Amino acid sequence: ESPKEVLSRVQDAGLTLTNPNDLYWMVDFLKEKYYDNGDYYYPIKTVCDGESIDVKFYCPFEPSLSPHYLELYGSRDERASIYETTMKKYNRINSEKTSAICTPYSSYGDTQIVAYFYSMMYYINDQTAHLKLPESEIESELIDILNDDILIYLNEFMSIFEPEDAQDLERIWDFLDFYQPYFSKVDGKIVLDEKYLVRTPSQMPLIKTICEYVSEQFAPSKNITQVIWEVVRYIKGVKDEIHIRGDKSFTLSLQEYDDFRDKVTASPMAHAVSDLTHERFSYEAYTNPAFMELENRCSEIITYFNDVCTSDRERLDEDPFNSVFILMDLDPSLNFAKSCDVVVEHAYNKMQAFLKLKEEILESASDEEERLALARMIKTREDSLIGYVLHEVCCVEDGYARDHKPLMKAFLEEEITKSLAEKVKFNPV
Ligand SMILES: CC(C)=CCC/C(C)=C/CSP(=O)(O)OP(=O)(O)O
Ligand SMILES: [Mg+2]
Ligand SMILES: [Mg+2]
Repeated sequence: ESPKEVLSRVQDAGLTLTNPNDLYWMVDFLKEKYYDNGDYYYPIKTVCDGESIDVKFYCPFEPSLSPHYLELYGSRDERASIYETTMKKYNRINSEKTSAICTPYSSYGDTQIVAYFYSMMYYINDQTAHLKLPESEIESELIDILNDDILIYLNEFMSIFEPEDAQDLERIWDFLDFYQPYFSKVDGKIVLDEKYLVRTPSQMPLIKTICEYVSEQFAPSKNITQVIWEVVRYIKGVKDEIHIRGDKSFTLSLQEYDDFRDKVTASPMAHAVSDLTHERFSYEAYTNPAFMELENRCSEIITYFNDVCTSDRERLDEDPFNSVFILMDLDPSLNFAKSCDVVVEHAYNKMQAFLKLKEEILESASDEEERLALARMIKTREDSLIGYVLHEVCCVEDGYARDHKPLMKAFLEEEITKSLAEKVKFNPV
């Protein structure tokens, strides 16, 4: 479309998330107004407990949106038929938007697989959220189902895993930890004792779709061990969350919250698959302690940004898993607005720590092939970081985000109207 057409639409109808074209113009506006002017502080305008939350997320990476977003959005009803879900829930998760904006330069199928991984986290997360309820309302049978489901999901990933190197089989086996007694090494594979295949989990079609894609696209030619490793890390992290939420006593320090979020943020699973889509790839990076720390900084930054944006909804849930609330519980002088400011500052320091690790990792590369592989893998994580910021910035239509931001709808409609008008005015120059 031409700037004049979209300007006419925006003046009449405003911005939406149901017309997928609008998101291309929103992302283009954000790059021209912020990144292109050397301003890497993106605005977040929301509320928490009636307090105005007006902050900026620092992220110095180039904004972009996948060219496949149009087709992904156009096929969302068929995608959603895979899931056990209402459309209301599917629309708020909006994995078409998440993947298109965090994975902007991949093929259609390599973008969709990231959508699937993020949706898996969201659906498992909302099943775990039953434990947020007061103890009076918790149903032990739903918790039994949840615990059984994640073991069966875990085995489905185990079932596509047949590493070429025996040390890689041992890497995963030793990493199973408290799940290890349920499995055995057969065939050169890890297999769940069939005694425990006692149900079909509600999202088994999703998990089978993921496993089939990784099996058919990457397992023939690539070492997929890190994908398996990150899924094991995630599933164990969910079990850790079940334990903490089931205990109804939340005593995590901020450092322990960080260590926990390192496991459950799910972006490391998306990165592991995206790493496999590039010829520049170093499997040895995943056991480099500095690279492992870089991945942890990335998960924590996304966590802290998410903590600010979801604070009001989680406050009403009485959910303690939020750095904003951890800081308030430690420091009685903080209200929600002041706590959000401290979290944003922590996210800035983590971003600087991420950039310091990046320079160290690239300097340590042994040869050109390894340097180019590491630079590509770090770029993939940077894509996720700016993508997540713009994801939260662009929550402009109620029902199509986890946390709708009516002040951002108003702010972006006002600012993009002026930017499009300036485009039309100077046309064709
Ligand atoms: C969508 C992407 C790319 C990453 C964000 C992942 C993330 C931080 C999710 C929050 S998990 P949690 O805080 O337990 O969930 P809610 O209470 O916010 O529903
Ligand atoms: Mg949250
Ligand atoms: Mg949380």
